[PDB]
Amino acid sequence: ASLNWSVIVPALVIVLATVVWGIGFKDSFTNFASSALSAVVDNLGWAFILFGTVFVFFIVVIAASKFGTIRLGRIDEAPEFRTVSWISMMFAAGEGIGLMFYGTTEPLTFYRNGVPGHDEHNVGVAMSTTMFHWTLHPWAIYAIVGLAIAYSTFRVGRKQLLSSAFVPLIGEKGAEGWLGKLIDILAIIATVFGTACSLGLGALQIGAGLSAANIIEDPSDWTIVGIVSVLTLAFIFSAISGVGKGIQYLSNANMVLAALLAIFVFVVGPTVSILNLLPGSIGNYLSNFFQMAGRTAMSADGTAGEWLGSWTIFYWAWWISWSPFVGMFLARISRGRSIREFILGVLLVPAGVSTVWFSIFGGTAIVFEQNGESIWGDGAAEEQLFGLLHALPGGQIMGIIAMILLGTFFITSADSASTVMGTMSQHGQLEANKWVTAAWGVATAAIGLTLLLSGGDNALSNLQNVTIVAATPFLFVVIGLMFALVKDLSNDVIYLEYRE
Amino acid sequence: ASLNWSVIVPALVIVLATVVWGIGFKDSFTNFASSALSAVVDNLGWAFILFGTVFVFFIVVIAASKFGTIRLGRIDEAPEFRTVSWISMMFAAGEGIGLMFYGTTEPLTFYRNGVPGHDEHNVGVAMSTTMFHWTLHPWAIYAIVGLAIAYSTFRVGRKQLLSSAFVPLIGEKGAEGWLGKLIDILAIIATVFGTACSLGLGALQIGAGLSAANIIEDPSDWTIVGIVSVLTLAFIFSAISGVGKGIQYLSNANMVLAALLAIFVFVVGPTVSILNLLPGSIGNYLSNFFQMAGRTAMSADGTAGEWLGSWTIFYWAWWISWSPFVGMFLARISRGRSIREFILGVLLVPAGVSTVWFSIFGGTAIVFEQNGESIWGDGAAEEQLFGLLHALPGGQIMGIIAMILLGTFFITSADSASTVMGTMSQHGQLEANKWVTAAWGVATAAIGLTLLLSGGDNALSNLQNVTIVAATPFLFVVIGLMFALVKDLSNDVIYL
Amino acid sequence: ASLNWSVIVPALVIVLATVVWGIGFKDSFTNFASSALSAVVDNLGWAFILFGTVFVFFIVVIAASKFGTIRLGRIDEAPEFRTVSWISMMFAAGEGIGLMFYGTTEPLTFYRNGVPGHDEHNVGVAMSTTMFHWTLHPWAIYAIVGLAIAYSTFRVGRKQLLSSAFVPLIGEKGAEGWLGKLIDILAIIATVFGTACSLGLGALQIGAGLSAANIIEDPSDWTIVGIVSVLTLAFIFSAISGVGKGIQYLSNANMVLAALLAIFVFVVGPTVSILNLLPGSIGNYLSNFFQMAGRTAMSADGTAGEWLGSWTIFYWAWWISWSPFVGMFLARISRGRSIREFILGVLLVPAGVSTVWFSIFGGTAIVFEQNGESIWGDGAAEEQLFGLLHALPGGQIMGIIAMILLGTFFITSADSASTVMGTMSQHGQLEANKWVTAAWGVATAAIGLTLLLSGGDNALSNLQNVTIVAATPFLFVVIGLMFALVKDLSNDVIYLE
Ligand SMILES: CCCCCCCCCCCCCCCCCC(=O)O[C@@H](COC(=O)CCCCCCCCCCCCCCC)COP(=O)(O)OC[C@H](O)CO
Ligand SMILES: CCCCCCCCCCCCCCCCCC(=O)O[C@@H](COC(=O)CCCCCCCCCCCCCCC)COP(=O)(O)OC[C@H](O)CO
Ligand SMILES: CCCCCCCCCCCCCCCCCC(=O)O[C@@H](COC(=O)CCCCCCCCCCCCCCC)COP(=O)(O)OC[C@H](O)CO
Ligand SMILES: CCCCCCCCCCCCO[C@@H]1O[C@H](CO)[C@@H](O[C@H]2O[C@H](CO)[C@@H](O)[C@H](O)[C@H]2O)[C@H](O)[C@H]1O
Repeated sequence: ASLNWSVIVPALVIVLATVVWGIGFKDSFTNFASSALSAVVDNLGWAFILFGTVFVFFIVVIAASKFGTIRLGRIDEAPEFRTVSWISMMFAAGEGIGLMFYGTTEPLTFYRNGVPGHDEHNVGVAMSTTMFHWTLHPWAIYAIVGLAIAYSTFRVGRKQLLSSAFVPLIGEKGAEGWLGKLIDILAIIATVFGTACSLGLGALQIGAGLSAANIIEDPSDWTIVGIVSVLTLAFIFSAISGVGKGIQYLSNANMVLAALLAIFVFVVGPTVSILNLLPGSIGNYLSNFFQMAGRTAMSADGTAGEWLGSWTIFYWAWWISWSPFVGMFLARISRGRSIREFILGVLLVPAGVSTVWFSIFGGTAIVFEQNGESIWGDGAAEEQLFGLLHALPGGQIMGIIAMILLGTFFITSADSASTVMGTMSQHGQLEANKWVTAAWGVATAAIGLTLLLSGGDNALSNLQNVTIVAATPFLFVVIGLMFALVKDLSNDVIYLEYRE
Repeated sequence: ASLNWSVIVPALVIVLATVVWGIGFKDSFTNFASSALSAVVDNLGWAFILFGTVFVFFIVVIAASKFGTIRLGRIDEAPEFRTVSWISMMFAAGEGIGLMFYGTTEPLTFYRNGVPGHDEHNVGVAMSTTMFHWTLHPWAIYAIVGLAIAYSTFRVGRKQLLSSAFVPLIGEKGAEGWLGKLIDILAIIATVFGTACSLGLGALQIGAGLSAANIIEDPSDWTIVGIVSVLTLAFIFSAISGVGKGIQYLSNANMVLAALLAIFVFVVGPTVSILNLLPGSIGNYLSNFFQMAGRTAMSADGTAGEWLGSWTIFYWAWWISWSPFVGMFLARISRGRSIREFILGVLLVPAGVSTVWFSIFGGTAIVFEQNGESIWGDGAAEEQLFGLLHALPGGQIMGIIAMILLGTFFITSADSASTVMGTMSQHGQLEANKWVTAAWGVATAAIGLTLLLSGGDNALSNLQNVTIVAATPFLFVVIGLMFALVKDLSNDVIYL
Repeated sequence: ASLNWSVIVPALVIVLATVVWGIGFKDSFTNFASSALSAVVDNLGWAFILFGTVFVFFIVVIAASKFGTIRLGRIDEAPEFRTVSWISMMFAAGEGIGLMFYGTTEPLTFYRNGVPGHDEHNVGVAMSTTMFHWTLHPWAIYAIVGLAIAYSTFRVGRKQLLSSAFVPLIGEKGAEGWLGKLIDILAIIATVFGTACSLGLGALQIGAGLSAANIIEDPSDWTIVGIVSVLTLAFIFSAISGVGKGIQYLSNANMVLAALLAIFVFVVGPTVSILNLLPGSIGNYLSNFFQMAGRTAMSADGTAGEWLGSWTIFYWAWWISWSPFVGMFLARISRGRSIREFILGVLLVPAGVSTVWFSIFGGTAIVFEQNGESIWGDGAAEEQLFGLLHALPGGQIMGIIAMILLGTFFITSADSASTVMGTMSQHGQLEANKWVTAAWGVATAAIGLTLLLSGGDNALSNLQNVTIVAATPFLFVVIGLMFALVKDLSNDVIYLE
């Protein structure tokens, strides 16, 4: 039960500096994030865009190559979980607060405003651009990290860490040396800022959903939502035990409430129009896939840079930062799975759920816009969902259910991430200290709250700007994780049985 | 060997008492078809569009998988036909009447009017859209149904029926039970209306051809009756005379006459422009494939719904209703082949023939539009081919040949389909009774004539409306045929 | 190996006839080239466009098939060049002069004027259209011709000749008869005119560079003669002297000066914008690949014919002319490599260089257009690189390096191609006589000069018209080489490789 204090102190110190900086110096912190956002988006936006699509190609090649047959674990090892059970668990890997936050807003803004290189009121571009940010690019990054940890821990028996995946390139001297520790420090920092963004989005949307109950104010979002969801629920469940019996119950509530919320909009909404957006979004996603993969700051005659920072480069930075958690989560539930089957399940099942989600919620909002009724309202992204729900019969009750669903994603997402952060701080130990897991949840919630407070009126922008800067160092870890992964697969397994 | 009357009577009652009484109540029939068409297109257009493209993906994955090495028959068994006879045998089946009917109009109307999401006068979109409805989506449906029948009756030795292909899902108890009969009844009803649509188009075009040749005035309802009555009688005489040499004489004449017509327009039309369209049709088809596959009733800002019901959803329903006949036809001529070579041949050979055919007739009509000439006339879809032909030297002679070519496709299509329905009503008997074969052909021509007579001015609209309604029940059989086929393929003798 | 006078003469008099016709009768030569260009583009433009993309599919389908594992050489053979070295030699047999000439002009032209079916000021279309003409279509032709030559020479032990690759179709007797001689004659003629075009572009740009550097008042007709005479003489000295140290030293300078030029523009130019165009050009290339593959004279409502004849049908003809040389060059350095390794290396490595090259020079030129500057100037295609350089600090000294780089490309392009021509006029001898190698290089320079002199104010247009006519016969040799390569490879799987 040793603690990697050399990995805790660096990653921890950076968090407190961000929390201290964003509270007493909101102006200075806001300026730096805006300034740093500009430097990263200009000088490295190509790197996010270029390597975003390299990940999709790289993981498809790996699945279709000889490496697909490799089995994550002992040869002829039965998977620990059934296929249907394994499929049902990836839903806990999904981004339930981002899907709820951007379920209506994203396809609606693309429809209302258009995207660079396209005109307004284009349904296919609206749905295809949303599927770009949510289906394959996010889950190619998670597959790469999940595959690297799965192979290292199961097929090679190495420590469950991000640095253990780099043993092929830097060996054990680097993995336990300065470079290995740096890779593990950047993984914790990325997870804190990747998770903090979702917690901040959820707190923002719950605050908008409470408009029916109370008027919104800074303290309502600041203390009430933040402290209540982080304290009464996250700490208590974690402190009581590693498996508090609440996270398993709440993980069920996330599945049940999400399905009921989708079914209510699907049934009570424009059912036929939603079913039209199923093949419409998949077809237009595949048609425009490379047209959006090649959209850079020089697209639209050079005017695409501002849009990309808000939408595409933010999502790429967000996915890159969530990779250490989602990679660890997918690795755990995929022992004994083949590489080809692991990639196919991870790539396609989450893509199918995101497609259906945005068709129901994105399609319903677009249908309203077409008919004249606009749920746009003022335009804030945190109240588009509750505008959509209030526009259907029974919306008041389901609007309350959406608030409860967000609350259970806040606790579930914090507990799932804090568990991985504890593993990285205990030399890859599967069962981590209750206090260590609690502390990482507090820090992540403190970061997500500080981003909201510092931003003020532009709370969402400060949330997005900080995530891009925090995910930049780990973009190069994922790139080097592709080279390490090929060396690992090519070195051990091939020579094991057939070649030698 | 005996007749399955539990399948004939349910199918005959729907064909006889329900539809063929569209001559007694035309106003009532048209309203139902219009109302039923709106219900299907609105509430189930997504299903046709979504699963039309899944068939293409599913069939490509089957060939690319380890299943492609399975032989359709006994292991290490050679194909019965040569790869040249086999490939030329695919030139039977086929639309034939649909290619002549829509050979000129479909690419021309898309050029004149455009398509949802695109502006008019786009040659790439006009030709890519035509290739969408005729090359891969139709022949992925046929390959699935043909592959399921070929696998069940050749490798596994089951009966040659649609229901026998569902034994993996429903078991032998189901295949002989209520569900097995329902699948066979739906297969017959789909084939009757899928073929009745082709016969209706063939009779409409022959009526337009006769007026264009000045033999008759504008064709009336009685003239259409004579065409269908005369052609069906010629079909009966061949069938009831026994095993006749006439049908193969007509099947060969279809190849020569169809090729003679395509060569004439190619050599006499804008050869260079037609040739330019061969890369243009194929390149733009692959460019827009998924853009067209993602076109739904709420594309073009909720404006593609009317267009889809007339053009895309009609074809998908038309192909799904054709699948039982073309599936059985492909199974017979593909014994001993591998799944990979069967799929690739079925997918690509018709894709190349359709691409070349529409380039000669779609391209020639579009070239006239650009130059200043125009074969649109009054906009009727049945008179465009003869407008194209009469616009070229020697057009009068070749216009007659087009009518002759349509007449032979009528008998060839009625007989080829009536043979499959006879097999479905005789527990999979290949050598079906000649009397049952003639009965199914008469009903098909009676249904086609009813759709034309009922529609009146909007004769085409009534053909397309009823076809979409008839094919909707069989859309879910083909969806289930994918699950049945995969289970069957997985549980092969080589591996369980 | 005795000289093949039955092949030299038919290919020589056609070369000699072009020189006399194009020098003493400039007016008649240009009229025939324009008339013949229209006939070829109108009646066979479909064939160039159809089969340009069939080559890409064919070569990809061969690498991914069971043939991908076949080794180019005796079984269990190892390549004599490391993968790093083998990749380095790929840069030789690249255009060099073509990249230098069209590095700035092509992407800038499409951005400013647009392409059929698209509007102006489209960076994605401008960059993808340039990638269409330089990345996969050219190198799918070179991989087909190089693979066919490599397989028949190493795996089968035939002669290092193009007609030897048709033995599966026309038998051993056929390769020695008229049909085999015809393929050899066409292969030489195609190489001479494909090489003359690159040399003609090189002398056209050098004359522009001299004027841009104020060394000379203007590039008169005699100025172009002086450039070609000086550079062709230097090529002769290297071949006659027998000292290969000179050429290998020049070949290294090409990589050093080319990389130096590219890095200078990358660093002093808009670096961030250049980096944006890397994913932007690759992504928009894969998006539009089939839209551009389907572009014919019937596109844009029947208005793309003139554009295609100038841009796409010229490049397809130009690559078909370069095929015999790049085919032999690739085969020589690709011994012991599997089919899959050869196809992947040949397709992807040169595609990577071209994407970077046009992003640096095309992207810099486009960025100047956006900001209000414009290196377009008079619109002359041979002065756009030097307009781009003089717009950057230190571009006057770097303008000289661009000219010296053009000259070294001129010397090595002539020597590299004439070596292949000498080989294929001496029964496939690996090292033919230096005198015969020098004779073919001089003949190549004479046509390049003749096309430039005959064209006059339309020198560039004359080069393209003649290149399209010369490559038309060879378009069918490459088409049939696909049917001969599959037949030859299949006989190996019977051998089981
Ligand atoms: C939740 C909403 C719906 C989601 C829908 C997605 C469903 C995905 C579920 C995937 C399950 C896990 C993946 C299982 C793959 C198995 C890998 C494997 O082992 O190879 C097999 C599978 O290989 C394949 O052929 C892959 C299937 C084709 C995949 C093509 C998918 C195309 C879809 C892309 C659409 C575009 C995506 C858009 C995203 C928005 C080969 O089978 P075999 O019979 O040889 O196996 C051996 C046998 O048992 C003897 O021992
Ligand atoms: C054919 C027009 C229909 C277009 C509509 C359908 C869209 C698909 C078009 C592209 C499909 C290519 C099919 C052939 C290649 C894949 C099949 C394979 O893997 O094995 C091939 C193995 O063959 C090879 O080794 C070479 C591969 C051929 C690669 C494709 C050829 C070109 C296809 C289209 C070119 C597009 C040109 C216009 C540009 C837009 C067998 O094909 P084949 O050689 O029998 O087909 C051609 C026949 O021989 C003609 O004589
Ligand atoms: C910035 C500096 C300026 C200059 C730029 C330099 C550009 C260099 C770019 C380098 C490109 C990499 C290509 C190198 C390939 C050499 C090795 C090779 O031939 O491929 C290997 C193999 O590599 C692979 O496996 C590649 C498989 C994936 C194919 C690549 C897919 C992406 C291609 C995208 C290109 C799209 C077109 C864009 C063109 C503009 C060989 O091994 P093998 O074929 O025996 O392996 C067998 C294996 O089972 C299957 O091949
Ligand atoms: C009007 C234009 C004409 C149409 C356009 C041209 C399209 C040509 C399509 C022909 C494709 C035929 O399909 C081709 O069949 C052969 C055998 O017959 C298959 O053959 C291959 O796979 C099968 C099974 O794995 C094996 O039996 C065989 O040994 C192997 O070579 C190919 O996998 C397939 O590519």
